[PDB]
Amino acid sequence: VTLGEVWKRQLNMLGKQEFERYKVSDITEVDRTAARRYLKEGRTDVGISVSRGAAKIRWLHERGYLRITGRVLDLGCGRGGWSYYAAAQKEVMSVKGYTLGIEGHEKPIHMQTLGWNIVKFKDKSNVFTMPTEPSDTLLCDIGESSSNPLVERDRTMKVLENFERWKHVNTENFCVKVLAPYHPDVIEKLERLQLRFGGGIVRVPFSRNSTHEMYYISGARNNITHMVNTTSRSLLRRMTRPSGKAIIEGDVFLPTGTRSVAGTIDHEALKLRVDQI
Ligand SMILES: Nc1ncnc2c1ncn2[C@@H]1O[C@H](C[C@@H](N)CC[C@H](N)C(=O)O)[C@@H](O)[C@H]1O
Repeated sequence: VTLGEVWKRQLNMLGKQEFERYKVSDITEVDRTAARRYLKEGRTDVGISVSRGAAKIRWLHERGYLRITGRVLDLGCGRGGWSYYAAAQKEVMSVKGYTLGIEGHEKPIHMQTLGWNIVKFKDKSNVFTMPTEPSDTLLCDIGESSSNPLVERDRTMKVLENFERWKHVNTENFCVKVLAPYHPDVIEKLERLQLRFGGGIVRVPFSRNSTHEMYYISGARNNITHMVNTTSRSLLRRMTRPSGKAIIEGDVFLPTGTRSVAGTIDHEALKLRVDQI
């Protein structure tokens, strides 16, 4: 019924070569070659990003869709790509990342990119059921794809409901993955959230054409139905005429080091934190 649902049915009918060509058509992509090398080598002395996901948050932040400041919460942090990016940012004071890190889920990776000392990770943590805590900036990149669009609908709904559960009065800045934005139920939820919290929905150009994912963000106001329909039409237009060519951009490289921005650096506690990771 929706253009998004047409997109998804068509996506899963594409051949091997066709799917691969389509997936990258006209998208933006970071070259991960260097980072992947240092990660297999196991270096912790190079300021690399632990995942391709850091490119998405960098785009949102640099474009001005999201201010990243104060106490940052990262729900579903995985390896920690968004957490480490946030920690490196001038106005950020602390970062707390929570993730499952159980079988078949990514655990947080230890890295020493700038502000690694103000990042705390906790795995074995289900963000849908655990106690909440305040944040000035609330990030959530949760939304696992499925061949069943109704499963994706329900997953997206859960993410948006849990966002509202975590959001505090001071949570002025936010960025929440919307896995399957085109379902009428999801549009309705987002419209109702927007009525209370403002914000808007955006498509990140680093997202592959094989996902309809969009991000509910604090830093822009727009028409939800319009933005979603525009993305559906773009994905369908790219499918009819696939370039097979991505725009390559430089990876998220960060400086390394600790940040002092009340207490002096507790290197003894830091070692133990790193030991546990
Ligand atoms: N209920 C949950 N509680 C905690 N973590 C979850 C939950 N559901 C999914 N996850 C994790 O959410 C993560 C979503 C990832 N896309 C995050 C990537 C991350 N932003 C990065 O840049 O590396 C996965 O690692 C899942 O294991």
